[PDB]
Amino acid sequence: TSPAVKRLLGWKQGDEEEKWAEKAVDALVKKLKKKKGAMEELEKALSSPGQPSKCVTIPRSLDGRLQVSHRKGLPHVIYCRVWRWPDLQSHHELKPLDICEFPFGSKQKEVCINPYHYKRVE
Amino acid sequence: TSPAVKRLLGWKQGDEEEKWAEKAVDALVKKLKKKKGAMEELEKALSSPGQPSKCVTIPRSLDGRLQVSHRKGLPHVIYCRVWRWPDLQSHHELKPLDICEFPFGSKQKEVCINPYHYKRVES
DNA sequence: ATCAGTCTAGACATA
DNA sequence: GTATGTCTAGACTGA
Ligand SMILES: [Zn+2]
Ligand SMILES: [Zn+2]
Repeated sequence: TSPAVKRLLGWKQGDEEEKWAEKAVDALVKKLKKKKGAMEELEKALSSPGQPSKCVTIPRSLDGRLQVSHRKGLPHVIYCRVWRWPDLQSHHELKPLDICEFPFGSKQKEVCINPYHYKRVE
Repeated sequence: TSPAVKRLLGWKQGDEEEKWAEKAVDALVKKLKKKKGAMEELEKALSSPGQPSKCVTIPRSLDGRLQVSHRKGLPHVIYCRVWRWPDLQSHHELKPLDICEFPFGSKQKEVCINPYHYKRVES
């Protein structure tokens, strides 16, 4: 991405979904800042994709959903759309990697939203 | 006044407050249908100001506030703004009538929202 | 501090 | 039917 192009893109407006994504990430960071080293870890997974990373997790809701700026979704599905598959459609398209200790189906107190602890399939 | 004048007014758009009030009324009416005859009573009070009326009440929140369509206010003040003094500013301007058994300050289970169970005072 | 505002988990309701 | 949305009391975050 080009210097002149980058500048013009600075003024570009975002689709409602791009703006909603900003809130969803902004919400997640708020959660992670409280825990020690969660941010650095989440940053690790996204920056170095090949190298394995430990889970980054948020508390699970009773039905498992998360609400961000009036919209309800599943945590792994939401954050996987942001960083890996923008067209991801449902939790059925996702399955966990064995590395993950807190997958969505886990039904544990916590749910991992590390996008690289899940694998997209049909 | 003229019937045409009313019809032209029917097409009037309403400011955000006028629309918010409609939502606030819808919220209460949704609550009151659950209770027996409360609707019939609330109309009695609004229809006959002279004739005294029994309390009409809604559940009390912990901080006492009520939220409607993202806006928080006190229940007696909200509904008093709708039907008696639209310029009411805070609960300091309101005091309860002796008739009311569920006034705002009472810290009871239910809160009377009957506008004719309160009196306005300059403060 | 009372006061006011924002955010969302849970409850409820419709599709 | 479960999936998807609506609404707000409570939590929380600042004067
Ligand atoms: Zn994980
Ligand atoms: Zn009363």
